[PDB]
Amino acid sequence: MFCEKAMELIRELHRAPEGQLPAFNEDGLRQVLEEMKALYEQNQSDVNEAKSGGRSDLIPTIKFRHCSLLRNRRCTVAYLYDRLLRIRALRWEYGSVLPNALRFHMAAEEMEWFNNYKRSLATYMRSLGGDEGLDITQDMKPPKSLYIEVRCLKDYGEFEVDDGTSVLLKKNSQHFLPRWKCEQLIRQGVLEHILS
Amino acid sequence: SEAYFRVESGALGPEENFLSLDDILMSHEKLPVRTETAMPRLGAFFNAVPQGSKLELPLWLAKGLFDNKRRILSVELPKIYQEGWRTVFSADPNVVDLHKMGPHFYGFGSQLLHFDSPENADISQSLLQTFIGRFRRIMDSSQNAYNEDTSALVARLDEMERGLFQTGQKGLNDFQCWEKGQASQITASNLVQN
Amino acid sequence: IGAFDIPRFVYNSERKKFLPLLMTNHPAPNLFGTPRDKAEMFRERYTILHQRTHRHELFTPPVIGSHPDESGSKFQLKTIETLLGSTT
Amino acid sequence: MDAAEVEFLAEKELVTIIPNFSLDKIYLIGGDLGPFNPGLPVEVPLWLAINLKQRQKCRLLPPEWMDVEKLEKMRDHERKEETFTPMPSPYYMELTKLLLNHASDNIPKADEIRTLVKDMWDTRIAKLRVSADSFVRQQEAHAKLDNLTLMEINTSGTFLTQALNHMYKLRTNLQP
Amino acid sequence: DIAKIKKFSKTRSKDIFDQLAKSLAPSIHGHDYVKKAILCLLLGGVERDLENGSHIRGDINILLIGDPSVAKSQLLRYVLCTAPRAIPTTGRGSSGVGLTAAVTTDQETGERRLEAGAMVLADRGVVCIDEFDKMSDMDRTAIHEVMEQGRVTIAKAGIHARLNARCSVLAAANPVYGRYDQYKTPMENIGLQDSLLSRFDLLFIMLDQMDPEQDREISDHVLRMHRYRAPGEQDGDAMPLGSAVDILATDDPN
Ligand SMILES: Nc1ncnc2c1ncn2[C@@H]1O[C@H](COP(=O)(O)OP(=O)(O)NP(=O)(O)O)[C@@H](O)[C@H]1O
Ligand SMILES: [Mg+2]
Repeated sequence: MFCEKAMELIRELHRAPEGQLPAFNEDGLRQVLEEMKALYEQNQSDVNEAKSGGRSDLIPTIKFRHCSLLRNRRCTVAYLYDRLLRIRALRWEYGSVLPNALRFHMAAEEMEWFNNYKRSLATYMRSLGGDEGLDITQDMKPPKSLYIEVRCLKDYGEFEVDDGTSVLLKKNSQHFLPRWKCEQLIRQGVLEHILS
Repeated sequence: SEAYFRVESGALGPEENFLSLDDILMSHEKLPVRTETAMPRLGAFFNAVPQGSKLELPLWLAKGLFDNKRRILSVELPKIYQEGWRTVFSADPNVVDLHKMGPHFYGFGSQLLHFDSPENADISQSLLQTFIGRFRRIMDSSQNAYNEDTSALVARLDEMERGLFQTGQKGLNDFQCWEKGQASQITASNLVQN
Repeated sequence: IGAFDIPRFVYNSERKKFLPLLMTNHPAPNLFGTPRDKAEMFRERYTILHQRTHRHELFTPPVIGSHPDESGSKFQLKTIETLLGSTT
Repeated sequence: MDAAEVEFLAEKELVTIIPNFSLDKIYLIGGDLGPFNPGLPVEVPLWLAINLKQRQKCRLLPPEWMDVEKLEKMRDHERKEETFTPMPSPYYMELTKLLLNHASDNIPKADEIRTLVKDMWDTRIAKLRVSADSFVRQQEAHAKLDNLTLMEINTSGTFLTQALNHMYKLRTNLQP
Repeated sequence: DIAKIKKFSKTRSKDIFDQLAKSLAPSIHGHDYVKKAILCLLLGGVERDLENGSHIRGDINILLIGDPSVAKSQLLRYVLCTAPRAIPTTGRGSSGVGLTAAVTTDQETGERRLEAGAMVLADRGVVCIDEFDKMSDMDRTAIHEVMEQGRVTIAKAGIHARLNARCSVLAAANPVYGRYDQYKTPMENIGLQDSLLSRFDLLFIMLDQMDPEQDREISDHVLRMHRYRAPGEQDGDAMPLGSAVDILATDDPN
């Protein structure tokens, strides 16, 4: 039966409801496109036969293959769109430079879309204020204390806090720093907020 | 705020959502039909498929081929939506297994209504009353199963009901984390696993 | 570009594509090869030729192809493990 | 909306503190506060009060409604009535948590206050459960929930609203 | 627990017996003649009573002697699953008393009385005896009377009586030495005595021939069966343990 290969893409995405991005199914997309090509060629031959030859009984089969083509298009578009939704979520969940192990899951065109989305979002944030914009990626949770105590999880390098001052993010060192400075690193897992 | 959310299901509405994975999976499930006209070359899949032949084919294909005067094919309801099983639902909705009989019981049943069956009214009332019967137990189990194994509660629920169950669980866990003071901490996102 | 400078890619059969040596879990080449490497030589030669051949006119029927379409015959490759038994 | 956001709105409520520091009137965007005189009461928002308590810069006083007899009367009235009774604050649960967790030393009979507020919370959540069940059973299209607080709604409202959306579509699927 | 479909079937089909026999046990490949014989066992002969009081049974008795893993047990289990009043039995799990009838005391009263055994319960039905070679001869003494005369005679409790046991027997056995030996006669590969073997209408020898052609098609069928999954079940589901899933006194889908 037709359109069974289209379901594999959909099931792959559906069985990861957590929002993680699987590897792009290049060959599955290729196979469904080839199925659409075969369907279209058969329908071209049959519609030519039905019109030029006047053969009327082929019309149900014409409608059959056309419906199958529509189904395959729907599945392809839905798969690509849900992958775009997950990729869009990654910018807010993690940051701008995605980890390499995750970048290898993305298609080249997906990376192009993500770069365009990052550029457009940066433009929008830049256009909000009088100057220097508003980073609406920050303040994701309501503010409690102005300063927080944070613990280094990774051996990061140095991290500037004022114009002339920086903290060395060596593992297990603890720093008492502004929340608005530490939020992105905590989000990315470099730092751990250590009061609860 | 900016978390990932899939496209929501539109299967209970007049038409299903184009980009919804749930609706796509729901419409893949097979529907019994009878061919009202012969279909050349189609015997390769099921030579022509003869006129009057009984088939079970996907709901998407049946909706594509169907028309209100039944030229290509005519549709039979699945047995779970016929009068026999409607009576079982009417007996007690809380004991039936809509995961076996679905897992998209309500969505599939709602989409059957577009085939102009004479018992559309009975189907609609059955779906509505099944939901009304199962609401209280979905609410209680979702909002009062805390920090335990919910698989026994979730086993017999259809996908719509399971979505509602997870919503109730989210509310419960959110309030409990707030009450215990765990909502204050700033945390690495779920992508920190890699 | 010297021969020892050439980068290595491995053909993943279940993704049907070439992946870098940095991405696969394959060990790095060394001069004193292991027993596995000697097998992998000829297995990889076969692999390249196999994937190349299956994408020529010896490709799928296709499974959608029907009889009036695909009225003409097409080759179908077999492996040695398949020809023993009822295939005699 | 998160419970933390409900707490953020609860944090805007005004409470009385007794500073141990001297500070002139401060002209915040959301309205001016002070002057802060040592040893005298001054009324400030709850976020500021909690921050000053954490920094040891003031003594927090209980609100007028945090009294055991008043809370017992309100609890008994809630248990007797069928509808939600008017609450002493629109964010009473959040107020109770914040004030008693950060200032139990200042607030006497804090155990009794916490238990009574817990009693009122349990009664009102039970009433809300009854309301949801009645809505779905009788197939209502509208309900009146006058004295519910935001935290009480937010505990159950997402689930309830999703269920009612599904119910509406199920009872209107034959419309065309 | 109408006739038009059956009438159309018998008139439309050519050799409906063959179609029924090959459709009988789909999950077992081959064994076409054994499937035909089991279909004959299911349909039964006709019971004849003559003017002189002499009697001929209608029941058909089949014995399967064979190598390990030739689906004897699965054929017996199919007949157990599909025939009406098919009673399971195994050689070591049963006794003569349990095969025929036991004295038990009515807990209501306290009086001793008979309680029917497997072959008595199988009257006008089938008894499927797996591991038939593992059974004791003292237990098979009862089977002699049941197969020969369609009855079992008892003298126990207050009662000396002739119980009806008009059942077909579908027996499965291994040859002695486990695997059938080509370099020994069939009557010494079959460990049972000819007096007992006379009772069975049909006696099939089932050998695990290692022909690669039959191995290929059999393994293809077996792997297809192991790849099957039910329609109401997800791809990763483990098999559920049973429950009271019947929730109407009559069947709902039909
Ligand atoms: N021809 C066959 N086709 C399909 N499955 C088979 C076949 N032969 C054996 N099997 C499988 O092999 C397994 C064992 O079959 P079984 O019913 O025990 O045969 P058996 O001869 O009665 N075993 P045993 O009691 O030792 O003699 C089952 O899972 C059968 O389905
Ligand atoms: Mg056996």
